[PDB]
Amino acid sequence: DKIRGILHRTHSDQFLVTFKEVGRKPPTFGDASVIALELLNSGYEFDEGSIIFNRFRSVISYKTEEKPIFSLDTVASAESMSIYDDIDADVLRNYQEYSLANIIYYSLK
Amino acid sequence: GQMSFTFASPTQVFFNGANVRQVDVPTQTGAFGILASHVPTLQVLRPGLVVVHAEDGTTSKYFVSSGSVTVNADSSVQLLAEEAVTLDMLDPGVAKANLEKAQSELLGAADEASRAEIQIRIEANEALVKAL
Amino acid sequence: IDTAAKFIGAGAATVGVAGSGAGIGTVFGSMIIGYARNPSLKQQLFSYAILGFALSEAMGLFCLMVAFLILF
Amino acid sequence: IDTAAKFIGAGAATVGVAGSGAGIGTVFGSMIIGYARNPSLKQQLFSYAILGFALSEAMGLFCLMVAFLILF
Amino acid sequence: VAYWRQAGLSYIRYSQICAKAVRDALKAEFKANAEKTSGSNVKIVKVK
Repeated sequence: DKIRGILHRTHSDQFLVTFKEVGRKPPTFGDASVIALELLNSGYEFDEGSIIFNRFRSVISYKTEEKPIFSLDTVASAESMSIYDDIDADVLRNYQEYSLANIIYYSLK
Repeated sequence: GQMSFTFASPTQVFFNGANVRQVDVPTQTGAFGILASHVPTLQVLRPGLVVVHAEDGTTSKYFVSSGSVTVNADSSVQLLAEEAVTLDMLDPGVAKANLEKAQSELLGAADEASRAEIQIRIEANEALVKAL
Repeated sequence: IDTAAKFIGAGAATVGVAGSGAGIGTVFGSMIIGYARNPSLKQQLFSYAILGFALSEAMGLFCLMVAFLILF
Repeated sequence: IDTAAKFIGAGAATVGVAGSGAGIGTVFGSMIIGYARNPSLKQQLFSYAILGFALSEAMGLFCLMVAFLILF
Repeated sequence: VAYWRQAGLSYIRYSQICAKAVRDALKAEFKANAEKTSGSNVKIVKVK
């Protein structure tokens, strides 16, 4: 809720969905599979994104970092992926989607 | 040879970063052995066992619900798992009646989305009964 | 009757070029199934078919030249 | 009459080289889909390619020596 | 491609079921570890 509270007076138009009830109980992996499942029941084809979270350093210090997300199959199939075997375009459809539930779980911890 | 067998779960980290010889991967398009210069493939998994082979006397037994492989360019395979459950904590008595349950509910599906879903449920429930 | 064996001898001797018929149907079909998985044709992928075409062709025209040299 | 049986069997033997023309096609055909996955070519791919080539030849060439044995 | 494809389902939908189908098959001693996951914590509210 607290991100949407700050960014509803200037960025009130670029909102796909919002969530609630995060972190009152301890966060888990099944919690990252509700964010990543309702993100597909939206129609929005997305081809580049990122997530922003606080990387825990110490008891006093935290560092806000960013990490990139490659989500279209076009950018996911490039020159480094020339050696890479049996996965198809339909399998790279499957593999990158589990990474979306994964990389939200790394930022829920 | 020179293979960091990574394998984990969100709850508890399993065999991690250790030089283990041979791994079984339960996958749609079958199971394939990882032999020491295996060709890199990013395939995701189906329900089934992983019987992982080391020099420590005998092999271990596990069970992956829905996993993913990312074997890289060098000799480094990383396996993931949502539920890398141990087998012995499973109860056979309630587990059999689920398989006859869902097939009895196949023709109660008036839509086309759930009719694939009950086909998913019997496939997940057939996966354990050959295992046990 | 001497020319009668000159004609029926080259009749079966050119059946050996049929072996370069069905043997070339694979090595040009294997550059179909193994091209899409890896687009690097201008490297040694096309070059190992031309070696695979010509040296499979060399046993085709050799069993043609028997049918000339048996007859003359 | 002696030339009648000689000139047929020399053509009847050299259909044996047709089967070598078939088996030589796969060896430069499977190496196409063998190397297409795994570009480790300068290693034992090509060394297993040349051994496969010169071994199917020796089931085609061995009839050919027997093929010239019929004529002489 | 399989029967879940050309039907309207995906892999994350596949992973939620064959997790629960395993996790309901457990003995009644490790039931709380099926509650350790407990994906029903996050809620969804829409803009409209």
